[PDB]
Amino acid sequence: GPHSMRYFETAVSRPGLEEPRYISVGYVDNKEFVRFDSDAENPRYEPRAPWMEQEGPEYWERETQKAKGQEQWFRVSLRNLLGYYNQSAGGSHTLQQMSGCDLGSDWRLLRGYLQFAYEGRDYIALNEDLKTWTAADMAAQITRRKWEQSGAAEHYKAYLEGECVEWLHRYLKNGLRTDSPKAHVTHHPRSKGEVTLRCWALGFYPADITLTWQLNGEELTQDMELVETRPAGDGTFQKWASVVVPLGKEQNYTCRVYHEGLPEPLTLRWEP
Amino acid sequence: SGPSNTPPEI
Amino acid sequence: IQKTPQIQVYSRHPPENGKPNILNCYVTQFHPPHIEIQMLKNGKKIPKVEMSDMSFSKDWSFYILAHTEFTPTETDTYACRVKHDSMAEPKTVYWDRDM
Ligand SMILES: [Cl-]
Ligand SMILES: [Cl-]
Ligand SMILES: [Cl-]
Ligand SMILES: [Cl-]
Ligand SMILES: [Cl-]
Ligand SMILES: [Cl-]
Ligand SMILES: [Cl-]
Repeated sequence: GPHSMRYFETAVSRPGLEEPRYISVGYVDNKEFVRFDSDAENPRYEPRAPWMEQEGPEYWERETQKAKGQEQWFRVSLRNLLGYYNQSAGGSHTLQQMSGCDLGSDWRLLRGYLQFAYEGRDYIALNEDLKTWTAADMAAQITRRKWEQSGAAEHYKAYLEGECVEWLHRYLKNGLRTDSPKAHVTHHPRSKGEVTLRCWALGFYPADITLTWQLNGEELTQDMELVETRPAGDGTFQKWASVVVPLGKEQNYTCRVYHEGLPEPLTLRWEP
Repeated sequence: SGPSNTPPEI
Repeated sequence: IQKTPQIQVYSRHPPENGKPNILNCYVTQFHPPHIEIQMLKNGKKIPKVEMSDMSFSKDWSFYILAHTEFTPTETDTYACRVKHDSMAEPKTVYWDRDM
């Protein structure tokens, strides 16, 4: 499958002479697997999945060392950004980074990512070629000039093509596994001879899922209400979709649930 | 294994 | 630019009166990451509400999951109050067992 790794990094400055808070979270196939947080008592990378509990302390120590590197890089960056944007002291600001790689089932790099944001907005980002930068901003042009002069891209490309790929591969051997949705449809009054039908999917992992409603064959993309997929809190996810239908016409409507843990898409209707 | 950003910073 | 929290309140398991359960308050799409999240039982703050570590999405916005043990009843009403700088007043979203 289209395996991925990401590192999501955040530094947040706060008023009153405090150092910036730095948090890095590592993800493999969208599951959080490591985390470092400067606010902790002993700042170090920690395992956040049990399949990481098999790495020796040299892994944690290496990664923790990189984190102290990033903290500092982020801290100086944050200060520069203040100046680039002509901003006052005693405010609160965020610098975020996303990094990582996409892999094929042949273990071959598909896409590499490296993107920064300031205050939650694109600042600069390495393009797909892994050679050139797209600056969002006036400020970011100055950063782009620095990184073109310096060859920074080469550094990030080598990381994305080498280390990122090799380590994603290792982390996966270390770990495929899914939980299928349990689906049901609930019935809810409205007035004016109308009824809400709500198709629920629960207990599913991974979080990617598609719910459709059919009126006797035809898909109701338009009249359908969704909610954003949400965590149940136990590792699994939840989603529902609903349509308003005429009273008595309920059996004409069919819910379909598509999920990669399923041998067939589920198909279901309101059952009184 | 995460990235180690090179200088220059932002 | 500030981004305003989206909130869903919902239980971990299909709710069944009298059976213990977990009530979630899933807060997303916000910026800046500073945020205050409370869960209320009949208008009164629930003590010792767990808060997940904070994360952010592909679109840079922050999210977080608050939860607490609870045992739904016929009439106990539950909510999630969110204070965040993107909003003048805090947003309260009430739990609806059908949603
Ligand atoms: Cl090692
Ligand atoms: Cl270092
Ligand atoms: Cl200051
Ligand atoms: Cl390796
Ligand atoms: Cl738990
Ligand atoms: Cl309770
Ligand atoms: Cl209030």
